[PDB]
Amino acid sequence: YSFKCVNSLKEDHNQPLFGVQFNWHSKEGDPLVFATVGSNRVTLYECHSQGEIRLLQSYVDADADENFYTCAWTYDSNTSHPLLAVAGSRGIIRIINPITMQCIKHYVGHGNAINELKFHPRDPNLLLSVSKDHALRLWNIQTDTLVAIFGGVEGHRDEVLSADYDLLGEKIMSCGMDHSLKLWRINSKRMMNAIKESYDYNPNKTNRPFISQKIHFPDFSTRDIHRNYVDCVRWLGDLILSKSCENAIVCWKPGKMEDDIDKIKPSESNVTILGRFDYSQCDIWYMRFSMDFWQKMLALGNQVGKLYVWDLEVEDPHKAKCTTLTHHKCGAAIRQTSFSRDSSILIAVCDDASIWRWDRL
Ligand SMILES: Cc1cc(-c2cnc(NCc3c(F)ccc4c3CCO4)n3cc(C#N)nc23)n(C)n1
Ligand code: NA
Ligand code: NA
Repeated sequence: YSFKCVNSLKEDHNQPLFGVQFNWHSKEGDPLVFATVGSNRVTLYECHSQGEIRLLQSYVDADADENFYTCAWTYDSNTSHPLLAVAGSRGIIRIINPITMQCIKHYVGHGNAINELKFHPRDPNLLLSVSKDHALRLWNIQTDTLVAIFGGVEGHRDEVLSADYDLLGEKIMSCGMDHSLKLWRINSKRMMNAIKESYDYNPNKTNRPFISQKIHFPDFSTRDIHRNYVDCVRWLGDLILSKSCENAIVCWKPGKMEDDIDKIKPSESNVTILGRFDYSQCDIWYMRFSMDFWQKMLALGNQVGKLYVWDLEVEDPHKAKCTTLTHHKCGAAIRQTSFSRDSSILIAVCDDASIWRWDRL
């Protein structure tokens, strides 16, 4: 069963769609749902049979000058109800109730735009934001606390564009405009204690403010993978996938070939390149690749509407199998893609506000 294009639509604001995410927490027996973000809007859609994309409801920011760049799903840890976090150029994180599209609460702190949001893979309350102000921030949305800020002179020296947690949420890799990729361990004694204290914090029961950690030294750093802005990074096991605007996703690891990622010291000067997935016409800034839930597949769109999909179910990264998907009516730049949890549907969103649905048939 290969992917076939079954439907498309266009949002009425005619501005770029910069983010799309399926809700991988959608419940058994419920339709698949994805969110899109662009302009000052967040919109939810349901996937139905015969390729139908059913429009539900939007959240529209009161600031006409807001531009949402990113969204991420989680759930309420006490009720299991789904939640959607969104953020963009205003640097405000909004937690949206996707049922009613009400803004439930918001967080301010970043000195500028937020370029990506990610939830911890094991803890639905821990939200990571990366910002134009050169820092990452880790929030606890259960107690509304800023747990840690990752920055300083040895942190990123320009806008941070992307970050990703590893499998267990023990470490973060970040990347951005300074061409660098940086590792931040969050399973240190200091960070585990900070997370524990954030859960114990209730401003109604104490006089102290909550103290955020300032983490000023990454556990690894390299500028030897890309030669331009690094705008997307993801873990693949202990390996890293990252891209710039140089028509390539590089698969690499810190240290030499046989170096364990958890033995890597901050002074480590070597990296190892395990493969590189080349493609065409994707040389503009701000284009994201995505993986499915099981990390069997990788997808990326290019600036003229072509989709590349790599099968990662092979013995080594450089053996990945590529397929391409095109439609004669899809010619705008694809900023982000999202697989449904089972990988039966792939959605792409574009600079002309169009949405493209591909079904595995
Ligand atoms: C034509 C155009 C493009 C953008 C734009 C998009 N996305 C971001 N950040 C989000 C992001 C990212 F960090 C890395 C990869 C990526 C995404 C969205 C799609 O893949 N942007 C940050 C600034 C600034 N300053 N501009 C943008 N605009 C406003 N207009
Ligand atoms: Na249509
Ligand atoms: Na108090």
